Amino acid sequence: MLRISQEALTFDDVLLIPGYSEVLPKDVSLKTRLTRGIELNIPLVSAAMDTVTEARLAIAMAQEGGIGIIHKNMGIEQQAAEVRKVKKHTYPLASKDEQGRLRVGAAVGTGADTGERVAALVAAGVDVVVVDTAHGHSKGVIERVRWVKQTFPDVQVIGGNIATAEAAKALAEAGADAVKVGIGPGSICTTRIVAGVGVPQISAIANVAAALEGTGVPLIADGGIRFSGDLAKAMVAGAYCVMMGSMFAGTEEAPGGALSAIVHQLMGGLRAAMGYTGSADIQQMRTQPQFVRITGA
Amino acid sequence: MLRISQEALTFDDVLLIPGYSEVLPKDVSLKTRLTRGIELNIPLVSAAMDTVTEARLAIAMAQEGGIGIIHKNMGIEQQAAEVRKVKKHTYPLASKDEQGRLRVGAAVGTGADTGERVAALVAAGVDVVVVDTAHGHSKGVIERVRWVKQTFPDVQVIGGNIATAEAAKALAEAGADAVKVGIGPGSICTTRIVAGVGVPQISAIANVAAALEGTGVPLIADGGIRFSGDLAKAMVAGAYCVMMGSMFAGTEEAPGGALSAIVHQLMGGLRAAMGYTGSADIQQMRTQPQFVRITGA
Amino acid sequence: MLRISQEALTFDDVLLIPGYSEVLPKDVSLKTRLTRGIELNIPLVSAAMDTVTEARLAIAMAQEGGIGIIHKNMGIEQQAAEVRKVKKHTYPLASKDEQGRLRVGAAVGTGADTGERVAALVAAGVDVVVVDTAHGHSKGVIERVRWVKQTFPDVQVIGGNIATAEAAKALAEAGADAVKVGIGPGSICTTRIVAGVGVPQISAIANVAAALEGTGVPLIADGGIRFSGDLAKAMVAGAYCVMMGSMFAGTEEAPGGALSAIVHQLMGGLRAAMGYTGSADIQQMRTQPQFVRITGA
Amino acid sequence: MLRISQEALTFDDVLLIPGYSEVLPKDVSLKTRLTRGIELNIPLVSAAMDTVTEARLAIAMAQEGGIGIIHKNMGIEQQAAEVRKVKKHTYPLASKDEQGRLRVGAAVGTGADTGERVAALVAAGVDVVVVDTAHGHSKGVIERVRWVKQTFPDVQVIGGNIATAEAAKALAEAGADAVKVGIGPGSICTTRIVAGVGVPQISAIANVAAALEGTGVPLIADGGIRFSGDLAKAMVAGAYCVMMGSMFAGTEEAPGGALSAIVHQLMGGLRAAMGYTGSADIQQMRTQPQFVRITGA
Ligand SMILES: O=c1[nH]cnc2c1ncn2[C@@H]1O[C@H](COP(=O)(O)O)[C@@H](O)[C@H]1O
Ligand SMILES: O=c1[nH]cnc2c1ncn2[C@@H]1O[C@H](COP(=O)(O)O)[C@@H](O)[C@H]1O
Ligand SMILES: O=c1[nH]cnc2c1ncn2[C@@H]1O[C@H](COP(=O)(O)O)[C@@H](O)[C@H]1O
Ligand SMILES: O=c1[nH]cnc2c1ncn2[C@@H]1O[C@H](COP(=O)(O)O)[C@@H](O)[C@H]1O
Ligand SMILES: [Mg+2]
Ligand SMILES: [Mg+2]
Ligand SMILES: [Mg+2]
Ligand SMILES: [Mg+2]
Ligand SMILES: [Mg+2]
Ligand SMILES: [Mg+2]
Ligand SMILES: [Mg+2]
Ligand SMILES: [Mg+2]
Repeated sequence: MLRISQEALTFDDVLLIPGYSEVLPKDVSLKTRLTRGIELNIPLVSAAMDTVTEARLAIAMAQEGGIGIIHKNMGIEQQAAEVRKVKKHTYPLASKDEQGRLRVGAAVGTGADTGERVAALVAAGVDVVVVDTAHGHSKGVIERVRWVKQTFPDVQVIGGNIATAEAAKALAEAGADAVKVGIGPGSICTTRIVAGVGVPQISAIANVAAALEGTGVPLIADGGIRFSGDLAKAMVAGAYCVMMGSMFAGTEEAPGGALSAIVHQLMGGLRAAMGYTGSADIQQMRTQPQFVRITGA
Repeated sequence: MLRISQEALTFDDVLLIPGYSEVLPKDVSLKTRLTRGIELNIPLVSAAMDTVTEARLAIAMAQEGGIGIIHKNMGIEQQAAEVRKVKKHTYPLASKDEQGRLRVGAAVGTGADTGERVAALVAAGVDVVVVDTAHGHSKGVIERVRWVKQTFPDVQVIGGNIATAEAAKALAEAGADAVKVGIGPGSICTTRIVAGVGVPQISAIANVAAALEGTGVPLIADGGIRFSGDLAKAMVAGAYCVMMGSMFAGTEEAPGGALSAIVHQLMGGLRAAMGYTGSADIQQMRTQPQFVRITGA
Repeated sequence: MLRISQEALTFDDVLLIPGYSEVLPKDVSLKTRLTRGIELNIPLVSAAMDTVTEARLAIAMAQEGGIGIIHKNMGIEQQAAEVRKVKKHTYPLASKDEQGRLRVGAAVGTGADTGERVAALVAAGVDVVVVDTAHGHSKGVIERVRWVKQTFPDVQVIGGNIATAEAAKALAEAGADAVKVGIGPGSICTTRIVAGVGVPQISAIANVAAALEGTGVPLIADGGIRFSGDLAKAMVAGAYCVMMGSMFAGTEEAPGGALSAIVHQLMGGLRAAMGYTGSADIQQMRTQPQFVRITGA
Repeated sequence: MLRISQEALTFDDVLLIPGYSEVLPKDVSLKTRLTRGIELNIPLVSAAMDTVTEARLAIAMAQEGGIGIIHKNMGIEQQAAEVRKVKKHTYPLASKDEQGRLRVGAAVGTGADTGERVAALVAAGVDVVVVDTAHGHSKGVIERVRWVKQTFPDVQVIGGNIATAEAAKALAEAGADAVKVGIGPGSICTTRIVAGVGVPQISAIANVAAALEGTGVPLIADGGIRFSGDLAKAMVAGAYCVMMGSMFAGTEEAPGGALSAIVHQLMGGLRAAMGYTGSADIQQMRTQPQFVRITGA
């Protein structure tokens, strides 16, 4: 009578099966979407962590073809200033808005300052507001996502974090332009030890991807990626892109080597996986390849 | 032809799935029952171990809104004296009887001294007698539970330890006001190594909770809890409250830091779990949230 | 298309479920059978290993109520002499033949000396001949078992080692008075590493016990027992008794503390298990209690 | 909605079940095929690695009754010269062509030099060309296999590496005389860590063997074998022979003890497994014995 919904799988539970391939790793397309309205040339997002993303690293992420989410452990005036630095800043893949400015995102919470914070970020020219808490399937987050969409209809909004189909549907209904997936996997996050709560990330991604199929709402896989192999698996489970934190934290660009080298490795691995599965682009990678389930052995 | 009843799960086999939430962790209700007749403001009980509960720690447990079970590795006269110390002793959550005295429990076994021991404890004003052995699904325990209920009808009686539906039904039929669950999990208890006997505690709790549904008989989860996360899982599997031993053993109040700090952490974690699952009170937490099963990976 | 017969379980895969109990550990019966014709007061046999059983330890085993199998890494004349020492040697449980002599067994192989070896052992008064090789489901062993039964009908004969129902039936048909179970589990035996061959011992025991049900042919569980808990599980899976090697190897009685202390511990644990399962005797222990299957966690 | 094809098993997931046996290990036949046209007296192939197979070790492998595949991390002229050394070189089991010359194979890739490389190797008298890449289920490999078969019909050709039924069928259709199985298991190969790609080798072998049943196309198990036990399991899963790399790398014969000692051990273990399963020859070993699946425990 124990209420078990399903067996749920993490990265180490699965491997990608090779499939017939004609397109070499160097030739596949990595283009994807962050949100309904924002495209990325690589499926990489940097985390809204105070050890990872401020203006310097967000500029670098945008130049690489991804995007950075400025963390919110700072005052409103400073966070707006971080956004302005990016917006005012050869990188052929660079993520840019219609005015040719580098794209940037910024995190907000649900606390008392949120309305004022969102307004300041929008005024600073932020491309996307990320309503970002430990539990996105909540009145607080869902209300705030709807408020941002209704109040600032010209900005993109992301809600998270979630790990279920029901949560995905709730955020989509609130007007989210993308959802962020990950409850438990944050490299350690002591969510499992302290609250006993979590959903293994491969299942979490797949369940959200299935819920959002046909909606046009992207999903971002946030947490638990240690190697480029995990990144490839996240994509095949259905993620549109992956958010990384601690792997970027030691870099020259992160707050007190080069980020470019880590990005190159990560995308090298993803390209290798696409070659193995015969996936010519991200849409194929998300929808066609298969996994095998493996044992502890 | 190997006689396997089921696959049985322990704490590390499962995680709680987040659900829609509106009530913040700080605002949920932790009120529950220890027995048919005894309510607790927090779902915490201290173990009847000689390294854990004598009068000092039992007083502290009652003040925190839980209860202590005085251990029985002492003479009858001393155990009665321990009970009197608690009964004769701002704590707004304090567990108190109808006379405004702090509640306390006391353990007895099945040996020759039991009748005299029970009589002395009852005379000392004990709120609940815990008939407490390694194997509660036994003639000795079931007979003693019935005897206490028939002889001292105004005292509460707990029987344990058990790990099966059949055992739960047997104790309920004997007149138990609550049952205590745990064969194997006692942090090590060498029951598994020496006798090869045990039932993984999440399954044990769920099986007992199902057997007792609609009876009004609470069940206490005893053993194996290392982190607040385990406590949350125990509740969702169906426990009314949790008994802890070794985690309290190092405290200022335990027999030769403060117990309050550990209680605060444990309840903090439970509150976090209730927030994640959208459980506003313990009755909801016990009956509504779901688990995912996870692999070793 | 991989040819997998079943999932097979070892000791650590299972735990015994407690059942209603009235008979205390100190009061249960440990009496069992080694073979069709030989009874034992405890379900313990010492291994035919040159670090475990020569006359000294076999005498001690018989006195304890079990039996020793003299190893065969010695000349025929010495092995007969070892047997004579036991046969010619307060121990109320002692295993004795109809003449009041301590019982003893002796191992033989399938090599050229076997006929002469068996004849010498029988002449020396051996109670049971153990035809003992790494692979008992073989022409060599099955032929030798039939030969011993036809040539020396008044001696008991054991064949092994086996791990399948088919093998059990083959030895029973050859006239074996008991079969010995264990391919792989010998504490390390590098059978799994070198040949990739083995059957997890709990499944091996259960499969053999099912094959032999109603035949009157006992089965001996040989190998892999590290703790008294494993011994209890072996019995509930269907073993009539257990053979131990390395656990006895360090003892005062084994070839270059007391064996009695280890026997006392092992039987103490088995008694505890019988108490937990409510098994009053070995026949009940073999046939009534249930297991739960558990995870790595 | 996670796209999982199957649960897939590796060596440590399974054990061989003993079966009725009459043929001793020393008496079983180890004869098998490398390709449609090439027979081997033992089922052993050395890897095309620059730490494993050049002329010296390939000569030794052929003398032992197996074959070596000369690695391709060298110029065309040197690789042809390596082949000539073997072709121009008591060993009763020696692998020889119709002219009495030791057999040898050589690896090629898919790069620009392949046509010229293949021509030079064929002119040098190579017995088999191995079109050898990380992903054999690819346009590059399948095209090259067909080209070699159509251009040099008198040479044997192997394609690999693959891990699926579909891939096996594709190579067979291209004209491959054998396929090589292994994506992931190469002792570490960081294919799993970097690309997240792989198929546990026991399942990979069985799936390919099933696809090729009745075609006359052999399959070679390449990678992941640490012990002779793994070798036996690979055969029973359906491999015709096994390719080994790192285990040979430290030997006197490998590029900067004796290879013979390692071969003797490996075949000793395989012989032991055939004895346990009652397999008199390789065809029996491949098709008749069964596995049990085992747990982490
Ligand atoms: O201080 C924190 N608060 C909340 N979430 C965090 C914090 N640090 C890391 N995380 C989570 O963990 C993710 C990073 O995971 P990582 O790539 O494994 O380091 C973030 O994007 C967040 O979702
Ligand atoms: O000395 C003992 N005898 C019997 N049970 C014990 C003893 N010590 C601990 N336990 C059990 O283990 C539980 C404590 O588990 P813990 O919270 O993991 O330390 C107790 O409530 C008892 O059920
Ligand atoms: O040298 C040996 N040859 C064959 N079998 C052995 C040898 N040593 C131990 N065994 C096996 O392993 C069993 C002992 O297992 P143990 O109680 O785990 O030490 C023996 O009864 C034998 O079945
Ligand atoms: O440098 C390499 N490139 C490609 N494959 C390799 C390399 N080294 C080892 N392998 C693979 O790993 C196999 C050897 O596996 P091993 O017997 O476990 O050492 C080779 O036959 C190859 O399939
Ligand atoms: Mg900073
Ligand atoms: Mg700073
Ligand atoms: Mg004391
Ligand atoms: Mg004291
Ligand atoms: Mg000796
Ligand atoms: Mg000696
Ligand atoms: Mg070289
Ligand atoms: Mg060299």
